[PDB]
This record gives sequence, structure tokens and C-alpha cells, in this order.
Amino acid sequence: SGFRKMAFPSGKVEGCMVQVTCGTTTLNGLWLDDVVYCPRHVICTSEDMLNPNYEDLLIRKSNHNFLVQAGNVQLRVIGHSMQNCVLKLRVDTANPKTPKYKFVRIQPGQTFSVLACYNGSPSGVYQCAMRPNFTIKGSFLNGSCGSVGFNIDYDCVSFCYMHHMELPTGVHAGTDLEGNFYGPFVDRQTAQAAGTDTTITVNVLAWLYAAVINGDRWFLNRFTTTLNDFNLVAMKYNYEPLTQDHVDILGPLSAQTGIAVLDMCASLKELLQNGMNGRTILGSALLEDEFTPFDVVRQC
Amino acid sequence: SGFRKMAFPSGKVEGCMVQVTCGTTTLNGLWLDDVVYCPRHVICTSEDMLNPNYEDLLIRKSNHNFLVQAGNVQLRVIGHSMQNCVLKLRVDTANPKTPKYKFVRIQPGQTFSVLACYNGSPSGVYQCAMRPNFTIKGSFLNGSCGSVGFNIDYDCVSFCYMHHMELPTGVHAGTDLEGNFYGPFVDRQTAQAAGTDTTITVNVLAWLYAAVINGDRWFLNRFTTTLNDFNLVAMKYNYEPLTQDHVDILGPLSAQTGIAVLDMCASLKELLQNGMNGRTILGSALLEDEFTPFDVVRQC
Repeated sequence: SGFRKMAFPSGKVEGCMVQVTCGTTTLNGLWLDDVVYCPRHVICTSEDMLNPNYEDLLIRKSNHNFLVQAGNVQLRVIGHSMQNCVLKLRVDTANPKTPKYKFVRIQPGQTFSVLACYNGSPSGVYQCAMRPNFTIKGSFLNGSCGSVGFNIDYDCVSFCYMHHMELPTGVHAGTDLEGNFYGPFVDRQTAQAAGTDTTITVNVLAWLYAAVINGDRWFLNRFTTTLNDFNLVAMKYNYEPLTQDHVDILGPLSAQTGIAVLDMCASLKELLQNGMNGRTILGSALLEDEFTPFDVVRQC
Repeated sequence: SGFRKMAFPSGKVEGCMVQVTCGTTTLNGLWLDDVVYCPRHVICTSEDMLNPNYEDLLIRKSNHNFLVQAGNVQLRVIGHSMQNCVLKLRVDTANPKTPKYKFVRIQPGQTFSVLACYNGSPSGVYQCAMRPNFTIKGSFLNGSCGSVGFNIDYDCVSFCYMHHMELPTGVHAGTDLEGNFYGPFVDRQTAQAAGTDTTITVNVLAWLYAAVINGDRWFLNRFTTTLNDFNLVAMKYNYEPLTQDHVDILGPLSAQTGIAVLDMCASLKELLQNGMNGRTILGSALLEDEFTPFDVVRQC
């Protein structure tokens, strides 16, 4: 028992992280087979970032303008291509530690593990969720660009995020591994800001089920509610709408605990209306929304 | 920026985890050089656990009574020894992926990363702190015994924890890697329970500094306090005493932010006395005490 925000073991990803330098900019790259993936803004100067034309900037680079370092061994770049906001650097050596992998784009509300790296060297691993406004609340310092987010399934690493930038609110924005941004963000200097966010309701319910599985039951009640009547109170507190699909996904957790989904919804409605009253749930004094139903079943 | 509960990259430890079976019990072992370390209760039946004499139980075992599996490759056990509450199984093959490592015992209040494994297979990684009452609030299911806790320094893995048992409150107890329990717990079935816990004050102050470094300043005030006057209010709320050593350790964080330690203490005193008033600090609605001063400097 116990419930922790838990990341996937990172070893399979650590063996893919390399250092990529272009000019005076150094950041992280992902080395899979004979390709290294990194943010395309590695080719940019601070002056370019104001209004870059990446097609123009890249046609002016040579293979030798990219220094790739895998620990000690330097990787010879034998070609380069742009794919949306990611650069693909073909190197003359296939990474001998390439795991079985896939590039998967995730949905707002789903979680992934982030391996934060600097100069190609992994520093830490932590779990995040893709927010409804397509930002992530990560922990990233200067030099973290190119760090990746991933899930693991059996032996297969599903890469879903590459880090590109920090927004003015301190939240983070990036792309999938095909180079396509999450959300309406761009890799240039603009006034862009995160939109208004909402709470991931299905995740809050999953986490309340985790609490029950762990013997935390004080927030339960005998009342129930309809899906409609719940969603009227959800909207009022900036919660995402709950759908029948979400109810169905919560089925297994409902079965294991014997608490119907709309019964749990009645508990959540009271928690929203009365607050927590100096009590905690699974060690937190607020309603946690960065655990998916899968995360709960996996840990419990 | 951003602040997350962040574990060390686990790859170096994943390569050391193996499966150890004795009789009908299966759990995890740590494979370093030609030795596999695991909880000695692996040799126990449920009847033995009531009042085991481990010296007697082990003299009755042979090398062939221990099945060690490193992924597929089975490890031939060529000798065994007991070291306190850990069993040491000499195997005929030295782990080719043995990292540079040390066995270090930690203090209450310090943190470490836990690699939770099952059947020798890593499942997740998360950060924990050693509580003042020598328990940890982990996330462990049946079969997690033998999972290890560690810190990483440069290239050196400092192992500090092996998981042995769950206490009735759902918290966890284990040993250092020399087999010596943290706290007054034993590896047999008794009425043992965690003692009363306290909050790690120096860590709360470190985390308030993390908040300031990240632009969260609402809890600050212009008031100050003496160490003595702080510690009178600390005791009242079940906080550990703050010492001049703790003030000195917080020096760098005080310098980076320009906020004196006893100034931060005045803010903490007001937070304890008035509560948080529906506001959050670094995304939490309670005072977080599982980040050391080192953890803050490392992430910030």
C-alpha cells in the first residue's frame, strides 16, 4: 500500500540521451537507431529567435556544424533533415542500446515520465500530466531543451514529449517526437501565454478511488448524483466535463472498491462545495488530478 | 523553473535487480559484483515469521535452495552468509553492469530514490524521505521486498535502503544494506507499530526557499524571530527543533534569495499559526517536508 507519484524506470531512455551542439547553443538529443532527434531551435541565435525562418536557417548549415557527443564517443553526423519543430540528424552509428520504441502523441489528461537532462546527462526523473491547456508543469532549467517524456509498456518505450520552451507563467511547452507542438505554441519569441486551465475530473475521481483502496474513506457519503447534476457543479469549479466514457473507464476501480462512479461523484461534489476542512487525502490537502485511472490500477 | 519531487535516474540500479526464490517465497535481490543481497526473511515460512530463529533456519538451507534469476540467465549460488537482516548470496558470476557504489546509512530527514520492483523487474521510481520515526511513506505491494533506495553522486550509487515490511499504518520499514534496521523494527510478526512522527523543519524551510526561487512569495513577511522563539512555536505544532547547524546549512539558499533564515522562520511561524487560507505553495496546500536543502539546490 501507499500511493506515490511514480515515474517509469528511466534506464532504457538514459541510454539514448546525447549532447548536441550547434554554434554556441548546447542541448539534449535523443539517439535512436542512426538518428538523433533534437529541437530545431538548436540552430538559432538569440537574434534569430525573434522571427526565425527555420527553412532558411537550416539550408545554411552543414553536417559538420553539428557536434553530437554520446558520453565520450563523438557521433559523426552524415545528414540532417527537419521534421516540423524537430531536427533529425543522421549519424554514422546506430545506437547499440536502442530500445524497442514508438512515437505516440498523448491527450490532455494523460501522464508520462520526464527524464530531465543537461549536456546530454540525465539528472532526474519525475511524472507529469499533459494539462488541458497543453502545457506541462515540469521542472526544467536552462539547458534542458531536448529532454524527453515517455511511457513504458512491457519492453516498449513510447516517447510522447520533447521539451522546447518555458512560458511566462513558469509552465513548459514542447512537441511530440514527430515535431508537432502540443497546444498553440511556437518555437520563437512571442507574447504567447498558456490559456486558462481546468482540472482533469476523471483523474481526480481515479485518485479518490486510490484513496479508498488505501483505507482513506472519510470523504465518502451515502448520497449519489446524476452525471448531469454532477457536471453542473463541475463546470462551476473549473473542472472538465465527465462523460460516460470516463464512467466506463472508472469501471474496474468502481468494482474493486464497491463504490459506484456517480457515488464517488457525489463525494467529489461535496469536497468541492465544503473544502477539505484541514484534512488530507493520500497526504495531500488539495484534490490531485495528475493520476490517470491506469496510474491508479498500476500502483494499486 | 518549476519544482517537482524528482528521483534519480534509475538505470544504474535497474541493471542490478534480480529475482531470488527460496521455497514458495519470491522477492527481489541486489546483484553487485559476485554477491546478491536480499532480505533474510526470504528463507521463512509464514509459520516461521511468528518467532523465527534465523541462525537455525539458515543452517538448514543449502546453496541449491536459492534460485537466483537475472532476467533469463539463472545465477549459480556458490555460497551464502547472513549479515544482520540481509542475506548475502555469493554467485559464480560477477554482475558485468555493477556500478561504482557504496553502502551508506542515511539520517531521518534525508531523502532517497526508491526503485520499486517485483519478481526482479523494476516497476517505478519515486522519491521518499526517511521519517523522524524511521519509517518511510513508500508505495509497495506484495512482492516488493528487496527493492532498494539509493542516491547518486557523480557516477557513484550510494545504496541506503532495502525494503522489508509494511507496518499496520501502511508505512514501510527496512534496513540499510549492511542489514541493520532503520528504527526499532524487526523482521518477524509482532505488534510493532510506528512511533509518533514529527515534521522535518529544516526541509520545510528549504522548500519555502524553493518557492521563493520560483516566484512564490505571498507567505513572506518583514518580521523576524529568534531561534529560541521559533522553536517554542515549532514544538507546539510537532515540528523538529531547528539548530544552528540547520541555519548554517540553509546559508546558500538564504544568500541566493536574500532572505535571512530567521526571517523565513517568521514566515513559517505565521503559516503554522494562521494556516494557508485556501492558497498554495509550489502546488501544495500543506507544508512539504520531504525536500532537503540539497534537493532544493540541485533542482533550482
